[PDB]
Amino acid sequence: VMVDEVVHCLSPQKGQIFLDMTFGSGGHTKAILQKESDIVLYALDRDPTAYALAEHLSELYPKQIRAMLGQFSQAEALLMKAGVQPGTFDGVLMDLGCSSMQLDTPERGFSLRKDGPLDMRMDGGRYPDMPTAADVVNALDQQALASILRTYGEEKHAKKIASAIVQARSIYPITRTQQLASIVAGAFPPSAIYTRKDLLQRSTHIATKTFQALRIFVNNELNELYTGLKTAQKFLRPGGRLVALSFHSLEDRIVKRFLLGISMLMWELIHKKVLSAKLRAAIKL
Amino acid sequence: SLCGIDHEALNKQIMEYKRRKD
Ligand SMILES: C[S@@+](CC[C@H](N)C(=O)[O-])C[C@H]1O[C@@H](n2cnc3c(N)ncnc32)[C@H](O)[C@@H]1O
Repeated sequence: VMVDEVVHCLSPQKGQIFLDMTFGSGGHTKAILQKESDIVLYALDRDPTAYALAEHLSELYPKQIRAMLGQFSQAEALLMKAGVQPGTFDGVLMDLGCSSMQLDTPERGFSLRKDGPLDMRMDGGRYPDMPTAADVVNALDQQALASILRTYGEEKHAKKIASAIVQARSIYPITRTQQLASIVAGAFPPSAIYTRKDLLQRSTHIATKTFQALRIFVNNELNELYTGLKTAQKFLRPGGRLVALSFHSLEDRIVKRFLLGISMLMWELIHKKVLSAKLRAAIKL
Repeated sequence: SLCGIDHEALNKQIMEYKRRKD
């Protein structure tokens, strides 16, 4: 995503040190190494599958790549443990949301389009006690579910969907993605099940905002994001560059306000572009 | 913790549920 733009924003140079906080499939890390291989790059991801790809990459690039497995909230401890001082990095990249592995693997439970266990945990099986999306929709009460769908999913029909979920789970536990998708569609007339931007575009399933809401909750993505941003700021050197890619308004709003220092003259705001993602880049002063 | 949803309180509700399911 925006690979030419991200790399151009980071402007990597010989001898510089980078932190890729969202290694994913390695797309951005490999594009950085391709523009400049004489760097050090710390590659972090909370997802075992992505971290393993970074480890595999580190065998091709042993001097350059250090793979780490952890959440944004864990990054500071992982870095300090690796001997990285604050004020080290020339650039930090955050490409937010989901990887292709998570969305294209039915068993991970992220897609309404492919049936699988309603898991949705970005951490995979790393934390067996971490609640799944099934645990969320099976345990929480109606007003809690409605608050999640409204706040994290911006879903206007939060209450009607939350009621549908509690009704449905009373009959039988909600354990799989297509099951949940059809329970959500049930709270609407059969005609409203698909939305679309215009007459020619792809049908989008009505449960799409509910799935995003569940994913953000299960993975604590917005609270995690704020912690990752503070960690990015602490570990950047002055003059180092932060590049963030946002894919919905809630994360973009958190990046915007963090950069303005009005979460409650620290950054030079050098790029705002959409590409769908919104890229924001900034230089630490 | 910070975005209007109390993850700690809600997680504890879920963990009681998961213990009941054991
Ligand atoms: C949009 S994908 C990044 C894809 C990557 N840039 C590429 O080119 O393939 C987001 C990745 O960041 C990870 N991620 C999302 N939130 C995270 C968090 N709070 N802590 C650590 N990793 C996170 C996901 O696990 C996923 O692998």
